[PDB]
Order: sequence, then structure tokens, then C-alpha cells
Amino acid sequence: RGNLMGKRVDFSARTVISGDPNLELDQVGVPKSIAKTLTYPEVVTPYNIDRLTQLVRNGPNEHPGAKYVIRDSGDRIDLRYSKRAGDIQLQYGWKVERHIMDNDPVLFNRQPSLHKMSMMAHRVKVIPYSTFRLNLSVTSPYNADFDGDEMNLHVPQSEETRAELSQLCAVPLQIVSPQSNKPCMGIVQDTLCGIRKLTLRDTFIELDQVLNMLYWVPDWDGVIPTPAIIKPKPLWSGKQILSVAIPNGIHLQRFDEGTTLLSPKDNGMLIIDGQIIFGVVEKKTVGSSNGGLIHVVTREKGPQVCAKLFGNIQKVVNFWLLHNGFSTGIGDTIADGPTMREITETIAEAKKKVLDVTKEAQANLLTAKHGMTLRESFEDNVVRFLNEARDKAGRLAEVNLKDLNNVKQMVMAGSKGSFINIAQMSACVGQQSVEGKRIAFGFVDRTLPHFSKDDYSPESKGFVENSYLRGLTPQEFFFHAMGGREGLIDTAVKTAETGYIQRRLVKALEDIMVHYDNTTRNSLGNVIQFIYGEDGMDAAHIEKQSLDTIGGSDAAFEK
Amino acid sequence: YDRKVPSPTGEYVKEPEWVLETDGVNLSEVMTVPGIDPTRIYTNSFIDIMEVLGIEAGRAALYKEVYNVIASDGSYVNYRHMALLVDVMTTQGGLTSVTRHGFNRSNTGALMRCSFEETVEILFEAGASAELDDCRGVSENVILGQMAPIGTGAFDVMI
Amino acid sequence: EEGPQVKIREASKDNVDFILSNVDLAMANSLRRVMIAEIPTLAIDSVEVETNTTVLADEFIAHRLGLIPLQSMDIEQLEYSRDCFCEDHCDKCSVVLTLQAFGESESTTNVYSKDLVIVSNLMGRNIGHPIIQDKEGNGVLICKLRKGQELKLTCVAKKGIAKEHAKWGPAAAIEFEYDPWNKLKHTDYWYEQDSAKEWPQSKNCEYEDPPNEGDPFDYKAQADTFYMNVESVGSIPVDQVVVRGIDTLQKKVASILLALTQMDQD
Amino acid sequence: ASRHGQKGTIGITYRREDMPFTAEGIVPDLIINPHAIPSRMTVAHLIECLLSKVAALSGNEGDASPFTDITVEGISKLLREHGYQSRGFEVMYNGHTGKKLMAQIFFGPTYYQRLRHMVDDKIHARARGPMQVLTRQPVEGRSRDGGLRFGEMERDCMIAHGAASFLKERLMEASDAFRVHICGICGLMTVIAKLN
Amino acid sequence: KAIPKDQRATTPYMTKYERARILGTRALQISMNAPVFVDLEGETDPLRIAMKELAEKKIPLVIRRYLPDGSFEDWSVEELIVDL
Amino acid sequence: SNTLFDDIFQVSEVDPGRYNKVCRIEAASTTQDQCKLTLDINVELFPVAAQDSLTVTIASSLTRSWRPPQAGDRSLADDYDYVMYGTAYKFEEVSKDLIAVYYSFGGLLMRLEGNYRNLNNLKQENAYLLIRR
Amino acid sequence: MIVPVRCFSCGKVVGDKWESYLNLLQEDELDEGTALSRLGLKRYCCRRMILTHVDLIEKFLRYNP
Amino acid sequence: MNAPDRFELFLLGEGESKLKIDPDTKAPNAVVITFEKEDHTLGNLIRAELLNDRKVLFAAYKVEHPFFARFKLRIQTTEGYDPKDALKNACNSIINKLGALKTNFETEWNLQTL
Amino acid sequence: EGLVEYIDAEEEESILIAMQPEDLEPAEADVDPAKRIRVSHHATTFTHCEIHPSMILGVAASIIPFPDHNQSPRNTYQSAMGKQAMGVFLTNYNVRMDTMANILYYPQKPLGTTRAMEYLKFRELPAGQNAIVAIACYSGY
Amino acid sequence: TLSHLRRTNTPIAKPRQLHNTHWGLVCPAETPEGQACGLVKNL
Amino acid sequence: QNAQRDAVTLFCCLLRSRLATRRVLQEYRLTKQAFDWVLSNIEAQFLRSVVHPGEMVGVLAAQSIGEPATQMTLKKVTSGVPRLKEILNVAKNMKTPSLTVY
RNA sequence: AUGGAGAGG
Ligand SMILES: Nc1nc2c(ncn2[C@@H]2O[C@H](COP(=O)(O)CP(=O)(O)OP(=O)(O)O)[C@@H](O)[C@H]2O)c(=O)[nH]1
Ligand SMILES: [Mg+2]
Ligand SMILES: [Mg+2]
Ligand SMILES: [Zn+2]
Ligand SMILES: [Zn+2]
Ligand SMILES: [Zn+2]
Repeated sequence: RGNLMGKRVDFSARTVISGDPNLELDQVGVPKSIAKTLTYPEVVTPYNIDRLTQLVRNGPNEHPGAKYVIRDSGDRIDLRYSKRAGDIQLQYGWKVERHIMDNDPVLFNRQPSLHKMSMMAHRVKVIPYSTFRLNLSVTSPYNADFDGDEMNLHVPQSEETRAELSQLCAVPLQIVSPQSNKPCMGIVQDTLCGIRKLTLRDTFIELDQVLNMLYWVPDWDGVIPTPAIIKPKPLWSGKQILSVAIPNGIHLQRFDEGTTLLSPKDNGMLIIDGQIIFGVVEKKTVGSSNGGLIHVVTREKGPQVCAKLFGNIQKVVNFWLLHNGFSTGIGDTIADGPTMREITETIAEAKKKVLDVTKEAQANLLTAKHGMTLRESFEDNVVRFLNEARDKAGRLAEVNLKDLNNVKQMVMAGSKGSFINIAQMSACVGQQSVEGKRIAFGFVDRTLPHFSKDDYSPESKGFVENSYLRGLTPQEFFFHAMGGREGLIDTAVKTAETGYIQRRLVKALEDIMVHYDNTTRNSLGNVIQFIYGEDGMDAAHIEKQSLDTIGGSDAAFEK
Repeated sequence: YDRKVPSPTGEYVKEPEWVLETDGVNLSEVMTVPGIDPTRIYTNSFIDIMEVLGIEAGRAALYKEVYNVIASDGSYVNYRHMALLVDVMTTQGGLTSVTRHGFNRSNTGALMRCSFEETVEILFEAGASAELDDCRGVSENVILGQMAPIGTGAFDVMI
Repeated sequence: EEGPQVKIREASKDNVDFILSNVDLAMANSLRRVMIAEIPTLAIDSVEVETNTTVLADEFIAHRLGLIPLQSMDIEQLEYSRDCFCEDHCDKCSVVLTLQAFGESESTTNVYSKDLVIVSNLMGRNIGHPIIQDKEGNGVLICKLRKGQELKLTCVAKKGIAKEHAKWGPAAAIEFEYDPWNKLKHTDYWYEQDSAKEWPQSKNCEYEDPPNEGDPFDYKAQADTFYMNVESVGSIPVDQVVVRGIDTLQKKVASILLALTQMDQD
Repeated sequence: ASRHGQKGTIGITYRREDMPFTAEGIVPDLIINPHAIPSRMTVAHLIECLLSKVAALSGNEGDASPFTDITVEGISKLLREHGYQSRGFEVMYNGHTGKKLMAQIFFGPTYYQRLRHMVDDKIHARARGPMQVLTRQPVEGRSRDGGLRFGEMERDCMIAHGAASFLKERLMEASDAFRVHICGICGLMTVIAKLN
Repeated sequence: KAIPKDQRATTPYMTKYERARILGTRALQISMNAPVFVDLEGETDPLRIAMKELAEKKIPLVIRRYLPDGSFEDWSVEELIVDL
Repeated sequence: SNTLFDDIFQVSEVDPGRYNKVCRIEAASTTQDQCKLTLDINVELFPVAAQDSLTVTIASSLTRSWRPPQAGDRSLADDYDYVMYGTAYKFEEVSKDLIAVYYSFGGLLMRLEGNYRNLNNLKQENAYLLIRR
Repeated sequence: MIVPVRCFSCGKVVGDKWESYLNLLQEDELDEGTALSRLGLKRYCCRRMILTHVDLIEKFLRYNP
Repeated sequence: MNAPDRFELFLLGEGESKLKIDPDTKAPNAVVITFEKEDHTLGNLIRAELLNDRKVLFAAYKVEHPFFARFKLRIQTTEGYDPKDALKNACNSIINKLGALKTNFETEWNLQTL
Repeated sequence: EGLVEYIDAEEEESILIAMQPEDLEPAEADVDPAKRIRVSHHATTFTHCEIHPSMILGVAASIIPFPDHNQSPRNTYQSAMGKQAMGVFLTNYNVRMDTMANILYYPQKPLGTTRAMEYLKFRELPAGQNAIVAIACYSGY
Repeated sequence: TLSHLRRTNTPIAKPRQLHNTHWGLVCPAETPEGQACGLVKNL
Repeated sequence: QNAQRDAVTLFCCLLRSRLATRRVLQEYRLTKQAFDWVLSNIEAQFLRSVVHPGEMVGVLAAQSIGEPATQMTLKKVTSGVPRLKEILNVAKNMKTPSLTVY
């Protein structure tokens, strides 16, 4: 396992990675210093000898140049320390170990390498500064952020071995993935948050700004589209210039809820050939969903055009967002005066309700639900009552947050954050929990030495009444800490166990492939499936279409 | 439980039934019980389904189970994968675990099995039994440093 | 005079609060940028150190030296060392200055920028003298010495641009504001109950007319008036930061013009 | 990293001019994304900012001690008597263009800490180089000018892709390819190849 | 022994692994200045050539597809459909 | 070509649907009793109170890139107050004697309902919707 | 360490302000906010440069060598 | 360690012309100038003034990567009007406003006290 | 003078601790809607009183401002990272010969502090500067 | 440093969970993540 | 030929449900030269959609289950990671046996 | 080469 199934290897590199609004999807920013260290053996041929000679000339510093040379006999001429580094006359059939250059194909990697999309061939772009750069939208298959993560890079040595990367491993041709028969890359974070911003019915753009956005898309035909608004002023709707990014013959229809084709709420989505007709663009469209823009554009126009599509959308939305701006204060976690008073009295009517049930169960008038201990029912009820209290006060708060509320808008776009986030920050953090139950009695018959014994009250067993905004108290803090720790402990432990399951899985299905009779087998030729997946298809090329023979009145089926 | 079923008139409808949920398992005997539909009874214990209703019913159950782990988590993996997993545990005849007790006995290449779990004891009684290695396993060619019969290495090129 | 229009409100050695009427947004902006990063200045940019038995590290000192504001009034008649034909530095392109400090007293001996001593030939040019707005005449506290401590070093001040390092930055702060009633709706005010009661009133609201609810949105209007305040470090008087700013911007617009003629040749 | 689990690295540096700016000429030393805020519920960071700004203006020391009666309301009233908008917002102007920002930005002081983890301390690339004696494979470690390890988890990823020749290359021409002689009979590396 | 050219059961289309290995092998041949059977047009890149050299079916390599039992079908790159 | 449709409508409903630059408008024709109109209006440009009455036309002229408003000498083809250019996406059949058309002016929406209209409306691309007051 | 030659944010020169600050404090009993205002440190970007600063040099000189 | 020198923002390099003019292939009578060693300071000023010339159909600039001090200006003019002249009149126009701005500021300064 | 005792975990088991001194009566005996919700002195039988609740924390968490307004694991993360923050680790750094030493050019006492920072000497030997910082999407970098 | 002098080690049924009794003796928050989480403690 | 008819079954249901005469002519309003194309595409698209021989399809399946299993973290049954670990181990003695009775 | 400790995603 240490020296055979896996071996330390030459032509490799590692560094801190960072994001780049301006690299193209399939690119990889390579620091110059690394480009100058990694080599490719390139053979001297009539087509390259001019550039190749120049490279040797430029020596091994700085890019772009070359380290060494390989003669007929197979000796190793070194550009660093050689009395002939200046005048070497390249023979056809010689090897020139040159630097890694722009548009070289390199295997890019982040560990742990769980699925195939963790090793994707990128196109090299040598850049300044010491970090590998990638496009945010390649973030996800890598599970990579920029809080310190490092990534590896391997450089192919032979002509075929590069073929193998660019034809099999290239980032565009991984966009739609056999894993979940969907796209595994989408529009994230800023771009995502802003693309919704950009496409509200209130979002209009005047001429100056439109022409930049227009010029920002490389594939722009250079035809100013007619402004949605003309008299008496040309305002161009957000939806309009974003459409410039989307190709032709790209049809898309999405009815999301109250969508009724007037979209009184700009719901759903409708893109009649490369122009969007109605609806705010957010996660369900331009995310890595199933019946969304990326899935369509890949299948319809190809990976290349789709990979190109990532850049274009980011280039516009980012520009538009850069001059619109977006932020988040603590003002975004303040709920109304009224809403606060309601939230409090809400929390109380559940504290008063647990009180009763407790008082009741103490008088022996509580009846155990079939198949459970008397105490079990009591816990179950109180936990439900307090959970309900939270969700109720959360929703209470969420309704009072305006549309200009920043936390809401990220949740709206689908950028980051959810109901509970809003809930706990502004209304009530809720009930703490270890091993599935509320906070135990560590000391005898009580939970902390500041309580009297036998205290099953909500505060005493770990109900944080307060919100993060308002501030946890001593006991609250301590309990919240108790729960929090469990998280860490089994996060730590989930990473351990998962990493084993995987290794085992993989080693067990390792030699299973589809042979040239569509028959899935193994090293022994044992049939596992007679037709791969019972239908012979590859999972990338597969989408969720409704079989509409299945439903409806026999009557309407006839009609 | 709520249940979708065909109307007399064709459309599907919500016609909610009563369902009994159990702590514990004796499938052998609760299905023979009078009063219940013995055609739809179920355990989360695919290990019993395999025993009572047969290997193929088990395969279908083992998948149903694996599936439910993913989907409960929100997720959604395509059916061909989990199927391959299931089917692989299943083709031996019964439930073959994904451990050294399961798949790592199955008379495949000696070098292949030695690359997982029992590393030397495999290599040893492979020497005693004087085994022969096809060398068509992936991991054997990894060791030998030859191009493995995988994808681009699944065929031959000539003139 | 004719186009763009200036109106000083307050003036001082250090500040010029003014109003820049009748200009593009673009221009009034491009001017502030230039004022920040592109009017040249002299500042220490090399330190050869002879002795430093001080508590601080060599380069740590060297650093502070760079930050000390040197007179850059006659800077336009000093040269870029990169330009000048001498090898390394000279008297046309660089002021050299000396720093000697030794702790004599029992008490802590301080080292100020007054202790800087010009040495190269200024030849009349008004240049290189450390700016001192300090009240007791020792601007900037370079370093502190204990008893036996010595510090002996030599600094070659060069002409530089703030783009290259923020030491050569003539501007400190450049206040900047337009449309103080959002009459152009260039922001959308975040609020809780009331935009008006919650966001405080800009001082530049006594200068414009509040909108009327009886009026609808003026959509044709553009950004016209601009309320700036340039504050200067002192290596160049205030008035000059703005002027030389306008000068430099104009100067670089020009080299673009000239560059178009350079290409026309056959 | 700020004082609350919000860690992160630099991606770019902008000079004052390109930075967004307050109407009093204030400019940030630092810009963090609003997306680090709502899922990690680090409200403290947000409050420290608010307190810190008041501390700076008022010239007092912001008490951010835990269990006390300090309150986002009380702080906000204080910051209001200081003329700024009470929840930390400030109209900012784009630096590229001079235009206002549509949004107002949460802007203030916030104790940030530089961590021992620097780029120039991690960077490493290796083409060919040292080779351990025993195994004749690349030595381990940056500090030793070694090769990164093509793990099994990587080996599988290549297998998935179907990249056969690459997988061979990674495990032969990089790392430890080697040539032996066998016997047409036994099959062991027993031969005494008197080469030449 | 071998298999009849008629009764060839496998896909008449070219697998993506066939294509990558074909382009790879030719680009390796081109790489070492073996002769090139196209117009070039200014394509100096050994992979870009084999791609154009394949687009015109002017690649004289043959595929030996292996069946699990040791059988095998031969297909010319000349005749394999390339729709991908 | 020429005109496509022209009527005079009376506004019954104006709706700031959580917006401050756009209203969903509801109008009926003061001539045909089988004719209503739903329209998304930039109220920050051309404000529209309830009970107003707006002259409405659909014309397709006055595609090459939009030169700025060099109408200095050209033919503005309007003298109206408010003018958008949209797309027709759906044509809906309500009744053997009724027809509805669906317009998108940069995602501002328009639904028109009437019967003889069918003898005029094309399936895009053009259609400059002009309003007066 | 020692006062800052200049404020990081704006660029203003705060290095000549240190002693004058310490005097305004102790000599005439002012409070740090007032003291900081008399030094004409208005904007809080450069105001915290002085208030938040710690003079570790006073400790460093303590060592004989 | 991998950082470019800071002069590289305003100093031109080994044979880098200041302007580079290319015929836009998309739309007719359009051109795309590359400005090495310049930024939003220039570009935004040229593009905003080109927007006042009523024979300019299209005008927009862009910094394709902040790492590099450079930007592209794209200009389309009406038939017969060569775009370079549209740039030339544009620059000059600015220079005249700037001059007027300078003198107007000076006279204002010469009236003050303190 | 018996005003203050020492309790270990075991004897802790047998006592009733008040969290706030005033929690004694005191005697009690309209509100601010913005303060956090505090239960009451419902146990009128104490034996001891907590010195101050903030003392539940160790040396690292004692550095975090408002930690009682944070999701608990973030507080833990800080507690790991604070040990990797650069600053003045000792005043005698010029006379020590450590293999690796990092000192901040201009360390700064944080604008928002903690009473427990006082005994921790953090104000005197800080590690961190008070950056002027904007939360905003800007260039998307 | 201050930290490292007030550290706790605990070798090898729920030893990692921040236990009630820890109130006032061990810090709730301060502990390594991953392997030694809840085993290494600080006073 | 029976495997082939089988493999294709479910797809053709979709095919016949959509390419059925009443619908082609009344819902879509297709023609000939255009309807022949719709047939043509579908043929091609389909042939593309087939899995390519030599695809390592196991490693793909193991990874496709493994990876999202690493995203599983939190009332009756054992779920998530522990449940998975029960399943692959063929747990003789599972933690939440149960019958569901209809 | 052993062995060990702390830390990174
Ligand atoms: N296989 C392992 N991966 C690890 C381990 N520790 C960290 N990681 C990886 O780090 C990735 C993200 O974890 P982080 O280090 O950012 C900690 P955490 O999950 O709390 O971060 P957030 O996603 O912000 O919640 C995770 O997907 C793994 O790939 C480990 O011990 N084993
Ligand atoms: Mg993570
Ligand atoms: Mg990370
Ligand atoms: Zn000189
Ligand atoms: Zn032999
Ligand atoms: Zn400042």
C-alpha cells in the first residue's frame, strides 16, 4: 500500500490556492516559480525547433524557457552550468526539457480524492504570486474553499499521457457527472447572490453601464440589443443583458410554485431561445441543479460552450455586482420591536405549557403513549414543545425581515444561509442536545450546581431561550458548549469512519468494468450485470423526463 | 401512512392506510399471521429478507436500504451505482460483506487481494497453494507497472 | 472661467474643502485617484547602515525612514534615478541624508526626524527637508536609545510615485461626496423603520435643495456637483496636491494623444 | 483570522485608489465576504465591529466581556450620538468609477490576527530529484525536496477516468521504474546478466 | 485464430477510450517527425494534427477489441464512426 | 409595416408588488366589453394613479444594433409618453370569441385580452408598446 | 514596538503625535478621546492608530547590552 | 518571492507599445485599443468622454485581470468617422476641461486666507 | 478570614451556587427589551456564590470578545488559532536564540477587550492589529 | 505559551464529551479538534 | 435480441407516449421534413447515450456512494454513517431491527 | 534510519 499501490512521484507541485473571478473554468493559475521548476520533455521537430531553440536560449530563467537537453546518445545537457548553454544546435530527434507553459494540460488535485472530479485536467496559465488559482465554479467538485487549503498538480510526461488528460479528464467534460446524472459545478457565492440581485424587475441599467457589461462578455456579437425601455429613457433590464451570456437555441421552462405565466411574483423561469422572458434568476436555474441552465447548455451546445458559459455569467454578474455592492451588518439580525415582544411571549407560552405537562405528570395524571415509559412521553412532549417554540419564533422573525434585509437576500439567492440561521441569530437559539437527549444530570439529580435537584424545567435541561444577538447566559453558554462539542467529536469521527468505508468500497468494485459485450464483469470474467445499469446507458447522458402515459384520468388519457 | 393509489376513475389518489411499526424482527412468523397483507410486509433487516424470501428479494431489499441512507440525508445518487454495489455483494449467492471476510476471499488474483487487509497471510498460502495469477486485475498491473486493462488500456492498437 | 468650476469653502496649510461644479463624475473621480497615487514626491528609498546597536532591527528602522515626509515642493526638477544617466544615484536625481544618534544621557534619548541632516548638494532646489508640523519642532519619532546605544546610517531619498509605494503618497485623505439627498437614487437606503430618521444628514445638505414629495423622480438628471476635501501630508502644500493632480492626469491623457501620432509614421 | 473562527487567506491586494471608500475618505485595510457571515453564526464578529467603531470614535476601551449588560441597542445609540448610522452601515463609493454603491457597507474596526501560515512557507514543486536508497522512490517532504505522494485515493481517481497510460506513467517514469532480467525457465530475477 | 469480419457484434462507433488512445498514439508518432497525412494548414501541434488527421479518416491504425473470453474483433480507425 | 393595435384603457388596479420602480397594472378598454389589460409599468418613469386612462398602441417599427437616440432628425414614430419593446411568447385561447397575447418587455410583463386582435398580432420578434396620457 | 510613522489606512502622519498624546493625558488630565481630538486625529481610521498602540520599546530599552 | 516588481505598473517593458490598435472583427467600423501600463484612472475617463460625442455608437473599457496594469478600449463610430479621431477629440476634450479646471481652481485659491 | 473557600468537583456536588451576588434576595422584591432573558433566584437556599461566570473559560477563550453571542464551535476554533497568531511572545526576544521566532512590527491592543484580558497580560503583549475592515462583495476576489 | 503550561492529557465510556462537572475547572471551548478532541484539555 | 428489446423498453414508453399521432399533430403540429429530423436526433442522441466499453464502472460506483457518504451528519431507526457501516458489514445484530406491517 | 510531539484542509 505504501510503495506499490501508491508512490511518491516526480513532476509534482503543491501550494495554497485562491479564487479568481477572471480565470476561465478549465484554467489553473500556476505561480511562475513552479512553472519554472516543472518540465515537459518535448521532442525537436521541424514544426517547433524555432520556438524550442529560443526556449533553450532563454535558459532556465525565467519563463518561458527550459532546463536540460537530451542528445542522440542520450546524455543530459544542463542549461544552468554548461559551457555550451549559449550555442547549442538542436538536432531533429533531440529532447528539450522545457518549462510548463500556457495551455499545457495538467492534472489538478485536492485531497481527499473522493470521486473522479477531484482529479481534473486543467489548462495552465502561468501567473505572478505564489498561489494556484482556480475559477470559483470549480470549487465544488474539489470541495475547496480559500481558508488555507492546498492543492496538488501533476504534469504529464508523454504525448499520449497528455492526450489522456485533455480528452478524458478535462474540466469541461466533467461538468455533467455520472454520479448524480446532473451538473456538479454551478454559479456560487457572489456571482449567485448578485445574479438574483441583477435580475429583479426593479433592476434596470442605463446606457454607459450596459456597454461595459456587453463588452465584458468575450463572445458578444457586438450588437447592442434594443432596450426594453425606450420612451422617454433607455433603461435595460437586468434580465436583458444577462441574456447576452446565454447562447442561442437554449430553451428553458421552470414553473416554481405560484408560477402562472404572468409570474405576478417573477417566480419560475422561462428562457425562449437565449433570451430570458420572465422570472428572477437564482440557484434553481444557474445552480448545479437538474433541469437547469448548466445541464441544458452542456447537452445542447456541448461542454466547451458550456464551460465558456461559466466565465461569461461570472464576468457580467461580477461586474454588475462590483458597482452595485452588497454587505451584511448586525442590522440584518435585528427583528422589530413588535416582533421581539411577540417572540418573547411566544417563548413564554411554551415555557408555561411545559410547566403544566410537568405539573400534570407529577400528579400522575399523565398517560404513557403506547409502547413507552411514562418519563419517555414527558421528555418527548417537552422537546417537541420547545422545538415548536423555536421554529415558531424563528418563522415569526423571518416574516419581519424585509426584502432589503441582507441575510434574507443570500437565503433568497441561495448563496448561503437558511431558516435556522435566521432563527437562531435573531429569535431563539433553541434546545441543546447531547446523544439525542436534552442536557443530562452530571451532578446528582441536577445539571449544574446552580440548580436545585430534580429540575426538569426547560432552562435547567439546556433550553437556550435567548438569541445570539441578545446573548447566551452562563448556564446557556455552558450547555450550548456541551452540545457544540458533540458536533466536533463526531465530525472528527465521521471523517474517520467514512474514510474507511470508501477505501473498502473502492477496493471491492475496483476491477469491475463494462466489456465490449456491454457485460459488466471483473478480473475473472464473472458477470455482475448483463447490461450495465440494466439499460446500457452512461449516467451523464440521462435526465428526469416524465412518462405521462402513467398519470391522469382514463378519460383525459383517451382525450 | 399516506398512500397513492389508482382511482376507480383512473387518476391517482391519496387513500391513507393503517400501518404497524415494530421494535424487533421475526419475519418468518409475523407474515404467516392472519389479518395482514403478507405480500407487502417489510423489515429494515435485509439480512432476514434474504433468509425468508430469497436472494433476489434480498438484493432488492439491500438496495432499498442503501438508497434510504442517502436519500434521508437529502442526497440522490443514480441508481446504476448503488445497484452495482448491491449486485456485487449479491452475485456470490448470499450477502458478501465489504470486508476481509467478504470479497477478499474470492479466488481473484493473489496480488490483488494482498493489496487490501491481510497482506502477508494472503501472499503466504498463495505460495503454498501454488496459485496462478491472470494479471488482468487492475491492482496487479499497478504493482507490475504495466498498462492496466482499463479504458484506454482495454484494447490493443496495431496497423 | 469656462467649464468645470471650483469654489473653496475652507482653506488651510493642510486642507482644501471645495466644490467642483460642472464636471463629469468620471473626471472628478479620476482626479481623486491621481491625487492619491500619481503626483510624484521625494522619499527615502535606500538605507545603508553603519551601526545599529539599537533595540530595533535594521530594516524595521529602514522602513520608518521611508515613511518620513520629505519636502517635495521643487520635486519636478529632481530626476527619476532610473532615468538619469549616472550609475546608481547622483545630485540631479537623489538627496542623501545622514542620521547620527548616540545615547549620552541616563534618560532615554529620542531620535526625531529633525535629527536628519541633508548631505548631498540640493543646488538651490526646495527639496529633501523633513516636514515638521510638530509643535516642539521634532516631527516623527524614528527611534529610542538606551545608554550605550548608537545608530549610524545614510539615506538616499529618491523621486517616487505612490503607485510604487505608499510612502510617496502626497494625499492623506480625500473626502468626496455627491448628491446628498439621493436625488439621483444612486443608493437604496437600508432601514428598519425610516430611512430619513435613521440615516444622519450629510453636512452638504445645507448646500442643496431638499426634494419635494410633490415632485416625481428626475430621471434625466446627472451627477454634477461634487463636495471634496483634500488633506495633505505636507511634502507638497495642499493647493498643489489638487493642482499637480490635475496637471498629472492631464499630462498622462496627453502622452496617449502623442502616442497616437507616434504610430501614424510609415 | 478574526477573533471568531473566521479564518481565510488573501486573494488579492488593491491599492487605496481601487478600494471602495467612505465619504470621509476612510478606506478599508481589509474586505471580508458577507457570505462568511450567515451560516457560521459568528454574531460576535459583527458586534465587536460595532463596539470597536464606537471605542475608536469615543476614545474609550470597548468592553466586550462575556456575561454583561452591554447591548447591540446600547452600543448603537452611542454610535448614533457620534453622528454615524447606528448599525454600522456607511455609504461607500466604488473606487474604480467614483459612483456610489447601491448597497451601504458594514464598515469598522475589527481585531484581526496574522497567522503563522504563510504562502512562502508552504510552496513546493519538484521535477526530479532525490531518491531514497531502499525503495528508489522520491524522498518525503518539501524540506527535503521530495515528491508529493500519488495515493491510492488518487490511483482510483485515475482508474475511474480510464486514464491507463497516465496511471502507468505516474507509477513508472515519475518515481521508480527499473529494469531486471528473468529466466526462460524458473521465472525469477535470478539471471546474472553480464551486460555489455 | 480470430473472428469473422462479418458477425462483428461490438459498437460500430468509436469509444472515447479508443479515440483518446488513437489521438495519443498518432500524436506520439507525429511528435517524432513520422510522416503526416494531411494539409497541416499551419497546425504545428502534434495532437491538433492527429485530430485533423482523424477527422479525415487518414489514420492507418487498427483496433483490437478484446472480449472477456479471449476472442477479439478488429476494426480500422478508417471505418469506426466518430460521433462524440 | 404599420400599426398592430390601438385602444384606450381605464386603470382599475395599480400594484407595487414589493417593488419601488415597477407596478402591475390592470386596465379595461373603454370601448369593448370583452377586453381587459394587465401590464408591468415602470412607475418611477411614467407614474400611473388609479382611475387614470391611457392610450395604448402596439406597433413594430419607427435587427441592427441600437444606435442611441439620434432621433434629432429621424422619425421618433411616437410623441407618446412611455414606450417599451417586448417579445411575444404565448398566445392563449380563452373562448371561440376571445384571444389573449403575452408580452415580455425585458421581463416586464403584458397580457392583453380581446377577439379581433388575432387579426394583427405576430409571434415576435418586434412590438413597441406605446402609452400616452 | 514604537509609534507608527503613519496610519495604515489613510496615510496621515501619526508618528509626531505620540509624546504630545501622552502629555495631554497625564500633564493636563485630559481623556483619551479628547486628547486624540486635540491632536487633530479626527477620522477614526487614524484615531485607533494611537489609542490601540502599545509602546513595547520602553520595555526593550530595559535590557542592558 | 513570486511577486512582480512594483514599477511594472507604470514602466513599459521590453518592446511593449503604449497603444495597440486592432480592427474589431465583429461589428463594422469598430476598433479595440489596448492600453499597456494604465488603469481605471485613464480608461474610465476616456470612455465617459467618448460617450458625449454624438457620432460614437459604442464605447466601453475593461480590466481583464487586476494583476496587470492594462485595459482594452472598444470604440465604434458612425460611417465615415474614423474611430481614432473619436479617441483624439475625446482626449483633447478632457485636456481642455482639465486646464480650465486648473486655472479656475487657482484663482479661487488666490482669494483665501489661512 | 473565611470569605472564600476552595471547592473541588466532589464537594461541588453538595452545594448550591448563586451565579450573581445580587442573586441573594437581594432582597427582591418595566424591563429593557434588548437585554438577554435571565431566569430568577428561585432557589432561596445558597451556600456559595460564583466569583464570576466568565471564569469558566481558560486562557484562550478569555481572549474572544462577546463569546456568549457565538455558535460554540467557533469559539473553539479561535481557541486553536490564537495559538498561531503572531506577536511579541516575550520582551527578551532579542537575547534568545530560538529556532523560529516571529514578532509583529506594530502589534496593537484590541479595541474590544475582556476583563480577563487584564490578568492575561494580553493588552501589554498583543498579537493582532486593529484593521479597518469592510464586509462587502467588491471585486469578487 | 500561557496556554501550554495549563494543559491536560488523558490517554486511551464517553471521555470526550464536555461533561457537566467540568464547569469551572476546564474550559468549555478550548480544545484541539480532530484526533485528540476532548482528551486534551486546558484548565 | 431479447436483451436488446428489454434494455430499450422503458425508453420506448417515453418514445411512444410523446411520438403518438394525436399528439404529434395536435399538440406540437409537426410536419414531415421536420418530424423526420426529430426522429433523426433521438436516434443519434440515443446511440451517444450508451455507456462506452472499457469504462471502469465499479470504481465509479464506489466513489459515487462514498463521496456523498462523507457529507452525512445530523425518532426511530439508525440512519446515516452508522447505518451505512451496519449495511456494508452485513450486521448480524443491527441496532434498530423493525417490521413494517400492512 | 529509527522513534516522538504539535499543527494544516
Ligand atoms: N479525510 C479527511 N479530511 C479532512 C480531515 N480534516 C479536515 N479534512 C477536510 O477539510 C474539508 C473541510 O473541513 P474544514 O477543515 O474546512 C472544517 P469544517 O468542516 O468545520 O468547515 P466548514 O465547512 O466551514 O463547516 C473536508 O471536506 C475534508 O476534505 C481529516 O482528518 N480527514
Ligand atoms: Mg467543510
Ligand atoms: Mg478549507
Ligand atoms: Zn543620478
Ligand atoms: Zn531459471
Ligand atoms: Zn488614518
